Amino acid sequence: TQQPIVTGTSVISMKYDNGVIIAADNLGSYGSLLRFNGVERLIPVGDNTVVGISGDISDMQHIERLLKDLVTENAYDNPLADAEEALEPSYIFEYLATVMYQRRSKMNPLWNAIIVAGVQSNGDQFLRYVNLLGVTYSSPTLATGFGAHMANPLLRKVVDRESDIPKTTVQVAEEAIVNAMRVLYYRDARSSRNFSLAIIDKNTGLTFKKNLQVENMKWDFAKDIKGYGTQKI
Amino acid sequence: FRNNYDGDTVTFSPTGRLFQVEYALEAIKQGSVTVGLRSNTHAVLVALKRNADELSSYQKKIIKCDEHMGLSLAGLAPDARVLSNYLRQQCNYSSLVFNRKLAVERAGHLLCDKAQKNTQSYGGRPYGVGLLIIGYDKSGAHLLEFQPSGNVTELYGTAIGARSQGAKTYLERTLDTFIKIDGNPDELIKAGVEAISQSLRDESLTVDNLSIAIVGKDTPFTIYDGEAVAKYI
Repeated sequence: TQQPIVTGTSVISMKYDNGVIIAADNLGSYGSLLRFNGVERLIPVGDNTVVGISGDISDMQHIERLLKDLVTENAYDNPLADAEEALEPSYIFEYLATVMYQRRSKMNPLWNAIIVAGVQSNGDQFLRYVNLLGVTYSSPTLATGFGAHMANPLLRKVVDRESDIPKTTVQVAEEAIVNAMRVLYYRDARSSRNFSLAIIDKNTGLTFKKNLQVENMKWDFAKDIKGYGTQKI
Repeated sequence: FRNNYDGDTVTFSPTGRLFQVEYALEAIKQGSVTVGLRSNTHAVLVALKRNADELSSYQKKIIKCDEHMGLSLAGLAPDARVLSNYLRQQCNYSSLVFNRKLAVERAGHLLCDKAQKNTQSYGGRPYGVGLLIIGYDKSGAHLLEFQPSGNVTELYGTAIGARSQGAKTYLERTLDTFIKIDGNPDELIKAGVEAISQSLRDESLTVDNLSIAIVGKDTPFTIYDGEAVAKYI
């Protein structure tokens, strides 16, 4: 049993007609102190999977190392490591889910919430969540922490059920996610303006975008708000 | 000579041989014949079950390791049980932890390694059984030949056991033919029974004497015995 020290906030994601999108800001908080700003919380594995992690950062770094080892190991005595026997997004998730549940069962968890986003070899979209309790689930949209409360409602207005997936384009989807990131920056006190976003398309492959920023924010109306009730000036 | 260097597996002979291992191999030759061959869509196992008395059964020579893998044995039955059990666990581990079916080539590597340990350490003994492993994975049909020395080889077809050389030359001849028997199991099996009959001498394959197993594209490893093999005699 432990307690998280350096933490990463929300990880939001969703799937569209040809793939999945996943994003996460670049902050590493230390309680109320916004301590680190160059933190990458999106972990690409191969070119068909991206693992987004929130929660304890030291544990994230540990999971990172676990992931690199998976890749190294899978290549051992594997002439098809970059083909028929390359790591599938579903293998990566099952592995992490197994570790997460084993660790919680030993009462020594990896204090994280994880979303594995990717595209299977047959083209199918893959989006599944696993957390420190070993709990797992799938939905057209997935978000951790604060994003679960504010991002899911927005992303679900785009893809409210399975049938909405084939009707959603990368443009529409990426737009939703980028809007959600801005909302989170407005109401989440542990968020950052800078974030990374990744797209995994069954045709265009893995596109990883770094150093994005929340733009087009509305603050002007703030000048009109004075006092907390009766004050006029 | 030999007598002074064959008291255990931890002793090299003056010419670099390992007699205990060689003697183990001799147990395979004494074993009943079994044949394995594959096309690009299926893999087949044909094994001649040997009986003790005419009041006894014809010992099973094929064990299923998973829905997509299985093998045939020649030699010490108990050792085959130990090795297949190990293979069943390895297949199982792959599914539970990675939600991935074990690659036939990976299984071969695992068996080689498990057998090798029993040839370099004092107190143990080499396995006294030969195995033919067939399976259908993410790279198609596969056939493997396992020897107690720890040597595992991938082939289009082969045979082990007494008079196995018969079936082997036949397959090394029929090669170009059967390797193209795609989409037609009955043909592949018939070709398997034709290779095996090339190692007969004593009797002729009967109904409670023939054992066949197949796996492929849309066929989970299944075993046919008795009446089920009647249409091939």
